[PDB]
Amino acid sequence: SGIVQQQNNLLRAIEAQQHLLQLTVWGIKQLQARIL
Amino acid sequence: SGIVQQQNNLLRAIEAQQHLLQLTVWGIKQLQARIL
Amino acid sequence: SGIVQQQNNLLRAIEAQQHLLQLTVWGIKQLQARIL
Amino acid sequence: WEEWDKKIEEYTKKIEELIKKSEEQQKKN
Amino acid sequence: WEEWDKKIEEYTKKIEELIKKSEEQQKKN
Amino acid sequence: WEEWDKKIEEYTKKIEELIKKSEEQQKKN
Repeated sequence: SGIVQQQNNLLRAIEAQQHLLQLTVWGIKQLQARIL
Repeated sequence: SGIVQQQNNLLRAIEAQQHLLQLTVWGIKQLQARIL
Repeated sequence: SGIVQQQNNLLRAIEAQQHLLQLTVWGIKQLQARIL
Repeated sequence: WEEWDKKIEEYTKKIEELIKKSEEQQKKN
Repeated sequence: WEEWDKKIEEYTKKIEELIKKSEEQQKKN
Repeated sequence: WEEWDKKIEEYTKKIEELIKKSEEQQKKN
């Protein structure tokens, strides 16, 4: 559905990658705290 | 090469960031398993 | 401000996600080194 | 960590689906 | 690790703001 | 962990190149 649909496609991909990113941050903080 | 080329540019950046994201997930899982 | 503005919006989001990604890489490397 | 595993899997499949969808939209353009 | 915490927070708020901004631009389009 | 290091470096340079490329395309637009 054109360039406009592809822009919504990419925004949704970025938003979901951000959820993944915050999960990886959470995990790193959990582990750092246990080690240090 | 216009808006269409820039959309392919951004999709490729997102896709490669996803490969990085899955590598960081792998590392966190490796470490969590060893600690816990 | 149209499709062109939305493309700059998304490029900036990707770039900032990349900074986050490199911070999560740094943390994983710090932790791996201490454990192993 | 259980909820972490479930959300990682949830968002990974969501992102993979969005990337495929975008690839199909890109080849059309 | 202190600087890691500060940059994580800095870039997280920058990304969140960019995603909101893009969502408002998308609904217009 | 060796392969992890090599792929991290591979995809980091790929992403950096794509972001620069996109920045040059954006200033044109």
